Amino acid sequence: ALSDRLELVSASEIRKLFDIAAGMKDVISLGIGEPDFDTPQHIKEYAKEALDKGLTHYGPNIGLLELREAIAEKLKKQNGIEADPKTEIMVLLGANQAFLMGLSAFLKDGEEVLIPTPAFVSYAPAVILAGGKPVEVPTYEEDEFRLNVDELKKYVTDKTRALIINSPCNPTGAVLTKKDLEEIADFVVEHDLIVISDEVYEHFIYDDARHYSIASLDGMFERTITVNGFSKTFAMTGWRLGFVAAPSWIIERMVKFQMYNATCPVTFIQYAAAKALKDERSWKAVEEMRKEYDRRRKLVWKRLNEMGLPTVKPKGAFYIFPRIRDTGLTSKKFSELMLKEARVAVVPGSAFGKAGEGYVRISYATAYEKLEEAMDRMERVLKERKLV
Amino acid sequence: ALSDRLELVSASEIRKLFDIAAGMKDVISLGIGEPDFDTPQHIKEYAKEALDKGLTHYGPNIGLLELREAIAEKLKKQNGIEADPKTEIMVLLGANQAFLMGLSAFLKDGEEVLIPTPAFVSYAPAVILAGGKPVEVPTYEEDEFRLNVDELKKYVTDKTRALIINSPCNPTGAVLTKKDLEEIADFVVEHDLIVISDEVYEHFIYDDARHYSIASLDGMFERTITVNGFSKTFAMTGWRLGFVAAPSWIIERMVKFQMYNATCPVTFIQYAAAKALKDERSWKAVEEMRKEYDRRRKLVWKRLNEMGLPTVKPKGAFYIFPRIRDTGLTSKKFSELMLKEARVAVVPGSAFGKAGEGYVRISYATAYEKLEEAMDRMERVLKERKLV
Ligand SMILES: *Cc1c(COP(=O)(O)O)cnc(C)c1O
Ligand SMILES: *Cc1c(COP(=O)(O)O)cnc(C)c1O
Repeated sequence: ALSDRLELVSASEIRKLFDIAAGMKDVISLGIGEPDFDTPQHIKEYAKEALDKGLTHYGPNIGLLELREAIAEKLKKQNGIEADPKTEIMVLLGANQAFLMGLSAFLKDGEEVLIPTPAFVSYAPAVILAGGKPVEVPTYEEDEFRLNVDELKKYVTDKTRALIINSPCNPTGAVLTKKDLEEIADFVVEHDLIVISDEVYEHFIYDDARHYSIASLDGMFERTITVNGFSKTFAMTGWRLGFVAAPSWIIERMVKFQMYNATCPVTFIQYAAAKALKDERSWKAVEEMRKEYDRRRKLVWKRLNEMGLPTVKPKGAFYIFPRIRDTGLTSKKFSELMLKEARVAVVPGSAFGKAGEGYVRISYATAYEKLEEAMDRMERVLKERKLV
Repeated sequence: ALSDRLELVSASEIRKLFDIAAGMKDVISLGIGEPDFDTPQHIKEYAKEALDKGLTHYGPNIGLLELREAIAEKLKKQNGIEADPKTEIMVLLGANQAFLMGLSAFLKDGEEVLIPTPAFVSYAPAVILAGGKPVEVPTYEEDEFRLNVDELKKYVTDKTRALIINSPCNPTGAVLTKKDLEEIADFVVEHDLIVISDEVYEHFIYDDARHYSIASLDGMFERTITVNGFSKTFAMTGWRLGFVAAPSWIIERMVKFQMYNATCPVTFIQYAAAKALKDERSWKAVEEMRKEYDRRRKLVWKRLNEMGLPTVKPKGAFYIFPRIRDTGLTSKKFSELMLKEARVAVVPGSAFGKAGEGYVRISYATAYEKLEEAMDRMERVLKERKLV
């Protein structure tokens, strides 16, 4: 029963870190997994307008047609994904819902789900809740944390049914290249898996990174659940609005699940988001947020490497995953040390899976000036403790 | 696995009825399961205010503390329920989430959940999805559809772990009296069950009906999940905001579930509801809505009985459950006939359980004028077809 599955999901480390940052005040948090920016004013105005229009009643379980149609245009133009808004696109209460509900559309007892790690915290638990078995597949610092298909091959079994990829990746900042995805696509077809692609950080890419969607590749739409949303893109985490594009058989099953879950997303919020997707100011806003993230990104990368922590320059999202294993401490000891002595909160890498151990996640979705001081604080402690 | 449980849930009849009203245009729908009223303007203004204050980021999985504190006050004053906002109250994306997540905090494999019927459509599927077995407990029109402990005693087994109660009841409009609840409480305690009390229609009570909460009864809070929300009370169905009050051990397991589900409710929306609870204009609006519902309620009750369909006078919610079995037609055939010839949509009682067969649900959450016309159309065909 779900209760048994829930008991199997272990308590969150990020959770434990919050409650420990609570009794402290002088702490600069680098463990924040959301934009520090507020929602663009024009999006707020569209929401107000929707309220004035009285869009306060139930909407379809699949979401507002107008939004689904707006999503179809976005998926096609930006991601090369051709999806029917009437049957293949579903709006959700945040993209987070897509994992539990998407997996529940097909996952059977004991079936395995490959999860490249370090990975987003919701993956493994969603697999366990759906009735499956999470199988962590390590990604390496040497590959700039880009999933290597040769690693995937070590973990496949007759029970493997799905694969969850996340690019740009939380917590590494790794961006899968077109060829990475092409090889991954072949592997998925070879073992007849369903692949869930988490693309919420798509617009926050840097250097020569470019966002490709696996579902756009030849023969992939039939076996891919593309997950995305407005939380990171438009700084709308508190608005709880995400979506998926998948074959209609999967969509039908997710809407049925929704009928006995959250029912439907917020009506006036969907209206705001549909209008936002067609508003030029939305793209201007995203671009300026991307530019600021990039500025902070270069700061933390330089600082971390120069203070003595070998750190891969992330090409996407707003996280950096410095190596702390050489200090001789575990990811937890490191975080515990930084919090009490540097008054800086960083998430231990182990919270993102076994392969995360030896690292720590730092989010640069915080004021540049706070980042500057957080870096100085960490470096001082590293120097005083002779850890570097 | 969840996918297996999902396949066990049948396709919704209400769903089948919408798509069949779609290709038709002269139809008055009496199948509306939500308020026809708009959300009170001042609540809309509070939401707009929250947007201006930038309450657009993630909030706690359990919900904003300010809203939980406002709900604690509401539960104490209005329901006589003493609950700690910090650990015993959780905000959700609609009250609908409470059933799947609430049952998942404890229900084991094959464990039974007594469900009084005619019942709300989300009850049995939530039990199935949680991993248990739904056991229908009929309620009778001669009892004004008030749940009878005589019936519960016949359906309990050693496998029974929970009981779901709904007063005011959707679809019957029945309201459990204080003594009913006291007797139900005894039964729940005797069989060591957890009772989930769905009180979303609490404020729409009529005649001498008074709303009591089972969790307020002696020693009941420890084994009760009180489910409520803002969807019906304030006309906020499209806002997706409900809540539960329960023992902290249940609440803890529910927030953990949420972490891998919707994460947290809409931030600025929770701010709006917290303000609304303390605003006299909100309660003034509830009173006006209840007054209008009552006016419509008396019309439909009188019209239904006089046209030849024996109908129990509902004391709560905004639904009326006429008996149609005397016409010789099944609930589905009666709904088919009314849609085809009267151009009036009513939902077959069978969609709410076996005990619902022989009845039909009519919602009076629609304009008085539309109700008058629908009654006229229905009576015309009942007479034309010699069904009365
Ligand atoms: C933030 C995030 C999501 C989804 O967030 P929602 O707020 O639920 O839309 C999904 N995946 C990753 C890796 C994220 O960081
Ligand atoms: C409308 C309703 C609910 C909950 O609705 P939400 O919109 O999810 O808050 C719960 N129970 C019954 C019987 C209802 O009619």
